[PDB]
Amino acid sequence: HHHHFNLPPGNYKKPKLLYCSNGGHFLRINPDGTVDGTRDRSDQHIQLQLSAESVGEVYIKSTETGQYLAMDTDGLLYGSQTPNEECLFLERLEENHYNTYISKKHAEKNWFVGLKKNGSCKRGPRTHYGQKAILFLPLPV
Repeated sequence: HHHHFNLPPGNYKKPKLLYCSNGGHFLRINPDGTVDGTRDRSDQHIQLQLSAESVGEVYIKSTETGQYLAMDTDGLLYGSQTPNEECLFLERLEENHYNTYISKKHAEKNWFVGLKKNGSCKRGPRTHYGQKAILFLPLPV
């Protein structure tokens, strides 16, 4: 293991909005496969269904389009039509409150899912423990 194992509470029974405490944006997987953030709660591409593959390992899927959140070899988030190794994330509790998502494939490099204050996603190498960009709160839809 390259990381701790404090897990967040809550389950995967229903879809969620992944709210980023940094700028207040909700993670969005666009129909064209791009990933960013939006403050518009009415957006139809921010409803995400998480599922557990192994304890603490999850897929994050758009309920609207079926795409899986994934992080590519250069650290960019994208929407994948099919589940692959780039789609698995280590879901952990952070600062005794938030959920963080580390790329399983790049776990040794500490690459996280993160949103900047302007709504753009962070590239894996630019994320790290301690940032506000990596902190999320799963809100009901």
